Amino acid sequence: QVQLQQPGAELVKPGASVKLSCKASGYTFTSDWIHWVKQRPGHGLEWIGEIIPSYGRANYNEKIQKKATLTADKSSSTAFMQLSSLTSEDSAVYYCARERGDGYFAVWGAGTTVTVSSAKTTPPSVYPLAPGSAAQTNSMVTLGCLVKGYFPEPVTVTWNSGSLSSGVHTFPAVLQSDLYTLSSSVTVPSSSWPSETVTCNVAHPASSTKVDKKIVPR
Amino acid sequence: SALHWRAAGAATVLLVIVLLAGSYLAVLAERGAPGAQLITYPRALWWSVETATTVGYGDLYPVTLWGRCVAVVVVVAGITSFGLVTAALATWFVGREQERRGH
Amino acid sequence: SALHWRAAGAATVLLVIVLLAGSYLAVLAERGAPGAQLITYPRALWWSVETATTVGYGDLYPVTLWGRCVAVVVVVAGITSFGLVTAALATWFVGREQERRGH
Amino acid sequence: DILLTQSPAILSVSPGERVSFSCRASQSIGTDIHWYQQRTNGSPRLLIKYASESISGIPSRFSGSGSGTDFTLSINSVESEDIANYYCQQSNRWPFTFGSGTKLEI
Amino acid sequence: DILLTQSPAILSVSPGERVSFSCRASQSIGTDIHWYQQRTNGSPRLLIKYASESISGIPSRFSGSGSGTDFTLSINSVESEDIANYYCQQSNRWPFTFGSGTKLEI
Ligand SMILES: [K+]
Ligand SMILES: [K+]
Ligand SMILES: [K+]
Repeated sequence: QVQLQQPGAELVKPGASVKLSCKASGYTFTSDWIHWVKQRPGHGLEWIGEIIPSYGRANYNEKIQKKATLTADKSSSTAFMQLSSLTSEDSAVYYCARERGDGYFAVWGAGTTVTVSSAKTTPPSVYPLAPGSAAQTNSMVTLGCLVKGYFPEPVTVTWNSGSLSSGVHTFPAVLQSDLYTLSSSVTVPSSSWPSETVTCNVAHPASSTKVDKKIVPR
Repeated sequence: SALHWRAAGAATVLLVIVLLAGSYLAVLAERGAPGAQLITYPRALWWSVETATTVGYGDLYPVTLWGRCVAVVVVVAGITSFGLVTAALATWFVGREQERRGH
Repeated sequence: SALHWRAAGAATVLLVIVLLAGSYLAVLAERGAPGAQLITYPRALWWSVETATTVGYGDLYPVTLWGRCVAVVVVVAGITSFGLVTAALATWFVGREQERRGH
Repeated sequence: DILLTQSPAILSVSPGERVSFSCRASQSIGTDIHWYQQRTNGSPRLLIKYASESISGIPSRFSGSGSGTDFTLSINSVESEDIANYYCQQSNRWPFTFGSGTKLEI
Repeated sequence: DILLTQSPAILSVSPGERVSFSCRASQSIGTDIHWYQQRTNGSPRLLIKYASESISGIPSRFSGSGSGTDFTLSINSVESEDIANYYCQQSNRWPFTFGSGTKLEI
């Protein structure tokens, strides 16, 4: 099961300061090191620093401005990273990984999308997307849902609580006046709908909101 | 049994402990020092064995103060322990030579 | 107490002095020789410890005649001092084994 | 710091072909290189540790080779599921570092 | 002798930006590099010893990084008082040597 758990998102105002977490589980040795990696949109992986829980000793990537501070709660097996005085440059996905002291990261967390912005958290509006009565149908049918006007990223769109995976496309959001919008599509055999219900689940971490929206013919 | 054989045994157990603690502490002292190679446990253990035996391969060595301190403790424990065995073997030989002299 | 324990102690104090003097003299002998690395005191001290214990890391060594001479004195003092401890431990074992023989 | 160069940045291969990703270190690092796979919006996944050791759960078509400064991650007969970014990482000298990555494109 | 190359010779940065001075040695020298600051008609002042160790009395915005042959002196948010010449110096091998220097220009 998930060995490393990180909150999906954190919103931070310029100059502010957030504390990300990383709860671990599974085999725990005294030799384990917890690392933190930063990935700005588009760019690659950047090592930030490390910490060894069974001692609290931490090291940082000194080639970059030091904005982090690592600590660890041995009791709850949780690693913490204190980022302070952030700017647009500090917005990115922060992964945490576990290293058995032998050089490689065997397992990584899902990562926390940190967004530094003055904006306000805005849950998304999920609108169904079913074909019009004039559109014909082939051996397959294409349905979708419009996750619109949310902030900040990200949003996890699933179909039938994960049951449907084949035939799904979720497009990259787009920013238009401090509010993101994206759309996800799903395709099933034309015969299977709407007899076999089709629903889109939309979780939005920054506002702790997960909502459903069944897709019924117009 | 005799003191010298117990001491030899003790020295061995102790050396193995220093080796392990030494491997762990070397990694702890070295990580954080640019250019350092004594940074993963498996090789640090190889390094401690190398050190304690003074084999001198030169493939790994500490670059920090604390790492060097850990190195001193390890080599010294190794030299001492092997010297202890040597001394124990001498006691054995000296004792047997006295017997062979029926005295 | 006994001679062997005093000698061991003496040898240790003496070794530490050779180590320090050796660190200072190595820097003095080496500075002025192009390519030399034994030129700052902190590492020269690490070098003398390395040398006296014959650990063989090979990260530092003298390149001048006087530096090499300082190296000989240091390693020899180290080999001798550790051999002295070994000999002292043998005297201890041999003495205790005689006692264990109620003679 | 150890520089890890991954070039070319993008690889165009045809379905079924044999692809080879390159990783060049700025100095000799034995076989202390590790390969990660990252799919669109997923997190990194260890594919190969210490240059050539297979990890459990990874398709047998993945392998690595090299030592010193030149490393290679190979995929026998690529396929849609392999489409992603591939990063190398070194643990020879502190601090650990990552290559800039190469995207596989079918 | 160890050659210490400092290039570019002049750095043009805007007030508040993050600047990075480069120092490349002709051979590997661990972290045995030191950084000095010299203002117009003043004498050199130690800013960073052994590649990354802060000196007492120096603004926290000054830092250094690197090891082997590539070294960097960084200044977070430059400012008028930082305008000057910056030299690197090595103590790995005899004789000690200085880089040719880089002037910071705002
Ligand atoms: K030796
Ligand atoms: K050697
Ligand atoms: K010996």
